[PDB]
Amino acid sequence: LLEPGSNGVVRLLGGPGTGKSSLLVDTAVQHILLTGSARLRTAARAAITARLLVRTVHSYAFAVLRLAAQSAEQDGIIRELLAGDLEDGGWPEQLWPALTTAGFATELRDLMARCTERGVDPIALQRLGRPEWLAAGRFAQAYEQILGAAELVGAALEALGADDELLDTERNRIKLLLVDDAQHLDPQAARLVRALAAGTGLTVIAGDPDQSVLLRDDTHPAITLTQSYRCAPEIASAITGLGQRLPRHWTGNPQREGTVTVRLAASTHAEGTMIADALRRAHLVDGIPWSQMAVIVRSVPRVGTALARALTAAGVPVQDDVPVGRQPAAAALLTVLDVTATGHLDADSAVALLTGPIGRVDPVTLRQLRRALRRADGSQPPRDFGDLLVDAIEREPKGLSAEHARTLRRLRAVLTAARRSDASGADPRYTLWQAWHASGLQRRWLAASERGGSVGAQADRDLDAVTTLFDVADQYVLRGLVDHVAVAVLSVHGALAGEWDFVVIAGVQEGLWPNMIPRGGVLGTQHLVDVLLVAEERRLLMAAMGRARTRVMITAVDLLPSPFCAEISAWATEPPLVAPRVLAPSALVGRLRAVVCAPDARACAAAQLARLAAAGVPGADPSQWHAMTSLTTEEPLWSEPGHVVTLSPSTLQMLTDCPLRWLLERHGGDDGRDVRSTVGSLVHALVSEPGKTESQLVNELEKVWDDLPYDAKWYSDNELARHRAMLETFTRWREDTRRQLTEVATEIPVEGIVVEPGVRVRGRLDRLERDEAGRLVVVALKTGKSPVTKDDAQNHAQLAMYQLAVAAGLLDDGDEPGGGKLVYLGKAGATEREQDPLTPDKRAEWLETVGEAAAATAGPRFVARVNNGCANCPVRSSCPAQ
Amino acid sequence: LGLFPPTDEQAAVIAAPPGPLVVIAGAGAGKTETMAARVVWLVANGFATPSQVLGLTFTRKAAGQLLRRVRTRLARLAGAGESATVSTYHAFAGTLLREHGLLLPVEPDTRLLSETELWQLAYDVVCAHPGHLDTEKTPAAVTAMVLRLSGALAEHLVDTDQLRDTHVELERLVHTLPAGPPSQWLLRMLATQTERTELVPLIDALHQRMRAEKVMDFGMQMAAAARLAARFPQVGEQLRQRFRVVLLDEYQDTGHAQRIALSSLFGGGADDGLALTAVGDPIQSIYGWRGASATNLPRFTTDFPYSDGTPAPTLELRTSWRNPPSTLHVANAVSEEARRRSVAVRALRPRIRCALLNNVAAERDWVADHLARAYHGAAAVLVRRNADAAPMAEALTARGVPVEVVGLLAVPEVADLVAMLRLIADPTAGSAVMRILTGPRWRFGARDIAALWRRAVELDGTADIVAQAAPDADTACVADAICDPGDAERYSPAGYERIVALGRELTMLRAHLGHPLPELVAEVRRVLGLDAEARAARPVAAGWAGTENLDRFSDLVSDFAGGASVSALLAYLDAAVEVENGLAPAELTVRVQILTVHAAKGLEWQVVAVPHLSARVFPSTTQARTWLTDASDLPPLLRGDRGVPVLDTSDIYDRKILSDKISDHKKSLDQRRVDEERRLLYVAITRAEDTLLLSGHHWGATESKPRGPSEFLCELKTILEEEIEHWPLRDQVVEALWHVHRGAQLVAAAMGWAADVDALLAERERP
DNA sequence: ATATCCTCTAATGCGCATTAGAGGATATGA
Ligand SMILES: Nc1ncnc2c1ncn2[C@@H]1O[C@H](COP(=O)(O)OP(=O)(O)NP(=O)(O)O)[C@@H](O)[C@H]1O
Ligand SMILES: Nc1ncnc2c1ncn2[C@@H]1O[C@H](COP(=O)(O)OP(=O)(O)NP(=O)(O)O)[C@@H](O)[C@H]1O
Ligand code: SF4
Repeated sequence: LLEPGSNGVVRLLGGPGTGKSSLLVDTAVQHILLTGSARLRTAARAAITARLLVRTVHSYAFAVLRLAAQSAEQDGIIRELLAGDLEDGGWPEQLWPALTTAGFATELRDLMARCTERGVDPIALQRLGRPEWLAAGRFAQAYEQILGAAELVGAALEALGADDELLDTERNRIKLLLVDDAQHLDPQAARLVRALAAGTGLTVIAGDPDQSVLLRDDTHPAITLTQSYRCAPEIASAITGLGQRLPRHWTGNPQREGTVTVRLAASTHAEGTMIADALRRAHLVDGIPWSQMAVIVRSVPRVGTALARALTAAGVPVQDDVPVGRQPAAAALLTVLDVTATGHLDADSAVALLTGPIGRVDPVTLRQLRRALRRADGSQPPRDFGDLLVDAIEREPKGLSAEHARTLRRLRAVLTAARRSDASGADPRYTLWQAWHASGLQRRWLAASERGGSVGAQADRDLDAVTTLFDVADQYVLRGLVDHVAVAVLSVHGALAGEWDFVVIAGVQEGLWPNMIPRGGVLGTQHLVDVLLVAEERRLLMAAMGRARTRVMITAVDLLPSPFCAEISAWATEPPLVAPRVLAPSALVGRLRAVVCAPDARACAAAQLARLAAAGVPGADPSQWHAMTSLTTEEPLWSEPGHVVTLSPSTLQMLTDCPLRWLLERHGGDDGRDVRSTVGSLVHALVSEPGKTESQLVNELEKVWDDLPYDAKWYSDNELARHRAMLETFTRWREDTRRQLTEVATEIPVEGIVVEPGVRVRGRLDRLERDEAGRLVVVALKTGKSPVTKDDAQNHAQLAMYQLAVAAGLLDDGDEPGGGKLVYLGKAGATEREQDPLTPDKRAEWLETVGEAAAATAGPRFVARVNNGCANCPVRSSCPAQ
Repeated sequence: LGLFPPTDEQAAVIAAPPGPLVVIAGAGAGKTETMAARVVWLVANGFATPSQVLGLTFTRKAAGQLLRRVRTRLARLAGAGESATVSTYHAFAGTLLREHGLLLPVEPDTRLLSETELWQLAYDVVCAHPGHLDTEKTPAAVTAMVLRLSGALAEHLVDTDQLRDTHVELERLVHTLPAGPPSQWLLRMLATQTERTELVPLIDALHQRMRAEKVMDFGMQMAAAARLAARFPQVGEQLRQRFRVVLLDEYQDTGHAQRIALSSLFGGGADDGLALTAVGDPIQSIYGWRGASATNLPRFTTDFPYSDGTPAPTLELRTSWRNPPSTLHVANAVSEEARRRSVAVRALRPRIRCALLNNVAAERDWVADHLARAYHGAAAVLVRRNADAAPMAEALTARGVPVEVVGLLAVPEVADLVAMLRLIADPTAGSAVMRILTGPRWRFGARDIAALWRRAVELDGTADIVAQAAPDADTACVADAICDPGDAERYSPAGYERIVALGRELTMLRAHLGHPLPELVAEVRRVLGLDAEARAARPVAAGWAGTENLDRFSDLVSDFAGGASVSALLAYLDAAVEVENGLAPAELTVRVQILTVHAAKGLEWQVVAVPHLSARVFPSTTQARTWLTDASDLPPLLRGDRGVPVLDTSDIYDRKILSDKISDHKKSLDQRRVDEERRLLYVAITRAEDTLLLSGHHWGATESKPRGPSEFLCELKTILEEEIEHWPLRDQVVEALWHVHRGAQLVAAAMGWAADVDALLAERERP
């Protein structure tokens, strides 16, 4: 039936992988076509050339349409039509609110497309009337009066049958018709093929009716095939066992030995781990190469996104998303182009260049560059870093430059090339390429992509993005240019052109694979499709299983195993795993260490760890364990005899509370300075002035309040109105007590010695005043809102150190104990908490407390007592007492 | 069919004719047991196809267990003589929105926001508000009010319009009315009422921004679904055709937005052929502040009618199954006050150790001893405050009982990944350096920390003060002394090599900052010792699982960047810490349970103890505020289900009368919360199956004066007496001072795991 | 060398507003 001398229509039927394409190519060669996919046609042409018109259905339709002459655009068109068809007053009067939405356009486009596929005229749709379909048909008929890839076959067929001479000429020009794909062909393509196969030669319609021209119901002789050539007998047995439930007999290759297995997890992580375990063991132990395994899942976004991430961590390669503009590497040149178009360097457009790939500096190098630049322009108020950056780029600062000169020189070269090349040539030929050549970002990745799997990956992706940007710029022909801009896990539908020794069918849960998710809508598209399913998904499972020839691994979790799993288990060749083993080199070391350091097999594990450590394998040697490290110093902070330590009065209530808090709050360990701190310091500075009136203080505060890092600019006015009242209440307090005390000094520096380890008090007294008795009270203005209690303010460590200094000289006065005061600006007047003067009895106790506190900062091994202030300290993650 | 013999009372519910049905009587009378056994009676006998069954439960665990029970019963019945659809309420609302999202104009592609992302969006909207708030609060403190008002509104379907006339008609009673004998206190209430209408524009702009970004919330999905159900009768007439039997479990705690969405599709008086069953009791309704619906048990007999005005039938089904006597007497006497307040139940008929210790330590010892003597010689504890859960394990672990207690970012293996990622991003976070410098890796001593700080400071009017606090101000951090250690004479010789190594490692890692976000956190974890030391710290009995949460963190990071790692993923994590209290513990595989009372609804255990029953802790009278003290409280005049009495405000002619009305209104609203607490105690008691433990303490932990036991203990003591005869706080302060070694010797002396090791060696040594 | 807070409650001095201190800053689906 397949000879050079032959006529009529013949077909070969049945069998997945049997060799339909091989038979077709053999018949084509012996007698001296169609493929159905732009990638499959390349393979067919390669096979034909190796043995010695490879087109597709849509390509053939386009070719015949072109001979007869002798997707965002359609979405935009329908969106514009919908936007126009809302001001005018035939929708069912309930779809008006949804017309402007972007979800209605896609549904309408899909309905139009499926109407086009089955060969339906707009008048035919208007004959179905359900006014939604009538309105859709009217919309379609209006759209026609206003081509795409969905109606190409229909348009080509419509152009045929009228000339009555082109069809005969084309038929006479074809001697062999080899469709090679008839199981899934649109009815328009089917009738086009039938018309093209009226008389010639031939006209092989092979296809595969088991998995949904025509095959099931037709005349002409048919050929039956039964030997699979690409499936083990066990796999075929499982497939047929599933098939004996469907509303079909074929044997596999006896020369193959196969295995179909079903696995169940206890969690999603367990499934994602045993899949990688099986893949790793298959690649390493069995020895099959990569690209022969594949993971098949119902939907990549639903499951495959997490599966790929959990699988690449185990060392199994994945062959594998963002726009061109959104890529920082491509946007690096876009920023340069924008700067060239504007002609002036901005402030926030320089940090991006200093941080992006053109010139790369880590944040610490940013701090070093900022410090080295601010050392040139020694203004008392430091200038903003962005302001100095542009000046440094333009004019070279001679004050200091050691290693930052190279980066600025490179940026100079790039900018001075781009800004001059645009004053002549066009954008794509003089802006992007000149900038790329001027930048050194071509000789680095070229010698850097060779080595390193981490830096090399970024280099490759960045180079691909740069090439794509260059291609887009070429297709765009300066302001307008900137304005314009391995194991492969894949879906079931993409799992139809693979050999795939090992196939892992992932995500076969009862909630997703038999899709109980309804497929209804507002337009009733599915009702139109059906008028004009478990058994449906079983065919998909069958097709996915049939791609594997050696091993099938059906993975699910127990999130519940579908009845398909129970059905498969009947023809398979244990409690669900909860701790699945891996072959990862970083998991063997972990398990071996966990078993060695446990409260027989220990010698074996130690031998394995020794053999691992003898060849690298980080984490194996005993010296590389974290628990085996040693303290760096273990020596006291100070040890010389006669040493004197300095205690500021503000950090004495913190040393008597938690010495570790003192050690780590100073010496770095405070994660920053809040705005409240600088506002309080500013108010203290304003109050400290001795010769300014209230209006002057308020004006000074208002003139500098603008430069404060307040988000919520409705709050930067509430704070100003509150601190104006703070200044006002300070002034009222000062005027209220003028007749009872009298100031002697303000912000007076306290410094001296109180014990001979010696203790050296140092501090800045906010306000020092004197009474009618000649004493010296001490005042510490505070801008907080919640005052301390009296029984606590009488034990305040800050004041009790200040009036401790005034005893035994120090502040150069009568050296009387005085008293103690604590004024809370903010919360009849400012609330004042008092403290009695240091009596000789209590002075000894306070000296003892100071001495005991000064001895807790001596050596290593600081104490960490739990306080009521543990909720506010930054050193909590490193605190043993938690 | 191989299970329980259904009781006579349960028989009527099991084989009731098609139509609406109510089941009552509460605490073990077989409610969920007559759900799968009623599905099978409506499947095997006939009247339905098991693809037409819909069941709804509050928590997803209950949905899963009901699905498993139903499928098992159906499979067993398949051998004697197409699967159901079981989902939670909110999941069904999401499905309904996806199917018919274009009728009511909401895009079906709408994303759903978490708590952290919602807080971030609300914070940005609040901080980007051009105007004058005239409030004494702060941003991130009025965001916690906007996010609560916008939840209450969407829960009661108020749409922000009626909120603008709340203070009016009420401020006139304090100004126009004459005194009978300002009060300086009603003005605080008025300043509170004038806050809802002040912050209405904020919750309007927030909704506008959420609409403009095609995202919504958990609390807006139900509102949208309910509006769709009420406005359009064409959706119910299709679901009623698809589904013929509908089961509503735990109907006592369903909210107002879920009450008019389940009464418009099913049982609006439309179809009498739809077998609709609702179960639940009016006594275990404990939430009151989340669903905020104390109704829906009485509003069922007139809410799902017979399509002819006949009220739907309610079946008593009274029998105590999961409660042994002498623990049911306490349950039925502690909630005997509900004979007037919430009358919908009569009683249920049938088929203990109390202690009062003088301090918390003694009570902890007593409960631990009682739970250990039943373990060493041969269960759960219900703590109302979860902050109390962790404390009571040290007095119990010392007894030797295995301890199980039930923050992703506080795990010691993940907190070292958030740091060293904060140290990489901004070298000004000093709290992320003390965690690295003093961790098990490179244990720096105190002297070397001091030397590093000295090098850091060596590296370093009224306008110069404000010149600081800028985003580009220099603050003399400690992270730029590691990269310029200076001369190696100020540090110890063993502490300079580590500093140089840290500098080189950070320099290598910071260059990988332009790489995609998910490929950076997976590289830091490669450089650090994680994924190897995480497994080495796990007992052999666990198996191979050591990187569960350390991998779920990476999955969450990849989900977030579906990203900048500096502006985002570090503000995001700090927002999640304060908002979500750690993202998600990454639950174990799975001693005595620890869980809270609110998480112990509809379950059962053998030995259950409610440990802490003193005053102010279990009744929780603290931190409760009515609608006239805080803004975000939705006055009852415009709230659904109005229990929650409304003050008449139309019978007052003097200020004294208004003050009395306000005072008694506050007292009534407080008694409401007291009744809710009593319902909580009733829920806690009935989960016994066996002996029960009740305890209370005199002296707490941080009190100047002792607190007595609560009223619950003072009532239970009377109940048991008509009990173990167990009837200057403290100044002790805990302080901490700042196998592996034995097993390392075997490894040191050394120089089916053999196959794996040789295969890995072959793989590594094959270029 | 420099400060955590909002809120409800109890004493109190010239019945009601002002000041001070104690205790908690819950429970939480999808
Ligand atoms: N005579 C033959 N000798 C050797 N190998 C053969 C022979 N015929 C077919 N094959 C092999 O069988 C396979 C042909 O599969 P194929 O032609 O793709 O079947 P199929 O119908 O396309 N199944 P599908 O991939 O789902 O479309 C190839 O691996 C061929 O090498
Ligand atoms: N006919 C029966 N025979 C024996 N035990 C039963 C019977 N019916 C119910 N039970 C048991 O009584 C208890 C009732 O619990 P369950 O059936 O889960 O409903 P429930 O606990 O009452 N739900 P809820 O009332 O909301 O707390 C379970 O332990 C059942 O196993
Ligand atoms: S949490 Fe408490 S014990 Fe730990 S460092 Fe901070 S203050 Fe000290």
